[PDB]
Amino acid sequence: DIVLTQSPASLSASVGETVTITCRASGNIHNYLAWYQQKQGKSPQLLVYYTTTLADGVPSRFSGSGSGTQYSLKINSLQPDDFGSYYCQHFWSTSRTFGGGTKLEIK
Amino acid sequence: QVQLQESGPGLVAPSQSLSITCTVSGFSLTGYGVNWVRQPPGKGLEWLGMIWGDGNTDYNSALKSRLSISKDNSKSQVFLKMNSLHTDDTARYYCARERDYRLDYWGQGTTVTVSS
Repeated sequence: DIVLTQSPASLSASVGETVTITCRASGNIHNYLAWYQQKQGKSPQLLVYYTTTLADGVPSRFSGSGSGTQYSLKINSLQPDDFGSYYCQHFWSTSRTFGGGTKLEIK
Repeated sequence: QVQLQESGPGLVAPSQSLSITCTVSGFSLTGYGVNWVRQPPGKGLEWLGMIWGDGNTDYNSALKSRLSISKDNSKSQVFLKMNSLHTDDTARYYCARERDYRLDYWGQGTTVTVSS
């Protein structure tokens, strides 16, 4: 299957800062990429799909971009509710592998 | 209100077989795929496989030999079976609904601990 690498593995940030998280594919996934947020003791929650479309109820402070093997998730002015772990996942062909995750923690 | 709930054996001994059931409510198993995902303690999500609305299955190539995914459309249940457990199979196992390139609804997961 294809693999995804996320960077950084962890990031500390302050409420109000703007951060970018990356997900790199080992092969071309042609934009079939979703992002999830997971909180402690909770199951993952869909944030963005097909690279740029936000799921229902997701605040507009979140935005995704990319193409080919490079994808990004940007978060404007983090709110306390935004800390937790973020995962990318692709839907190219017959696998649905996930990136290793990015942990975001309050500074 | 789509409901996905997983139930598993809790603690199980190495070399035994594992059987997890994902019971779904509010949607039909013929119109959506169900994915199996696990998460080792403190680690990331690892995709195991999926069963399509038509019964076809796809698996993680690394674990294919140890996995079997099936479903009962009638009972609205999806099953995960894993042969010959390793202590490394210890994880929280989740079932998730797939619709148009996203996993929109997830179960809460069931923790499986491989201990002898």
